[PDB]
Amino acid sequence: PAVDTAEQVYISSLALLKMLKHGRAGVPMEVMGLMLGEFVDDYTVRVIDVFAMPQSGTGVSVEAVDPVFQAKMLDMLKQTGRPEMVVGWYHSHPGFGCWL
Amino acid sequence: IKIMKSEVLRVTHELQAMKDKIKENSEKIKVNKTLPYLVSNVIELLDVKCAVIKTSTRQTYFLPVIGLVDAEKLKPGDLVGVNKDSYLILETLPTEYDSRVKAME
Repeated sequence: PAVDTAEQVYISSLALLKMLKHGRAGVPMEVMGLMLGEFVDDYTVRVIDVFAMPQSGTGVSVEAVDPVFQAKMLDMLKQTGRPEMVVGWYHSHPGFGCWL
Repeated sequence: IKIMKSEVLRVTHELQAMKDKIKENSEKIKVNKTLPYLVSNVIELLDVKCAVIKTSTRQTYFLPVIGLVDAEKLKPGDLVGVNKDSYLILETLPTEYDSRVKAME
């Protein structure tokens, strides 16, 4: 199988506002956070909420995803009414454009 | 006699909670202290607790906070390892002499 070019990632206004806020707070350094949403179907993934990962010396890496922090945040957000799963991650790229 | 049970239980509980919370805070600080430690000098110290740091990259930045060290144990001219990008002081550095100076002896 394969994915199509028509795949649309839906970013809610709250998610974009939170991501921009975290990015503008992070500068000059790079911050990161986990995206909460749903893979509703194959031709689109929807993100509804996003939460910030506390800054770490590792930077933006696998080790920056604090396991205990992520588990606690997911557990506490599930009680509130957001039982979403982690659809991905975001990280700010100060100065240089959006690439990997 | 009530002070035995009540106070000993409460104080040991606070001791343990504060102890593992201190270990968590210290671990967070240690992991956050990214080792590169761009070497810089404190050109002056001024009250708001704030420092003006000239990095080894020949540029001076003002620091809204001192960082992870104590402002009292600092003065103009000391060598401090600031962050690469945040430029915040992470630890003080012992007096470092250039190789030419050591060869001068």
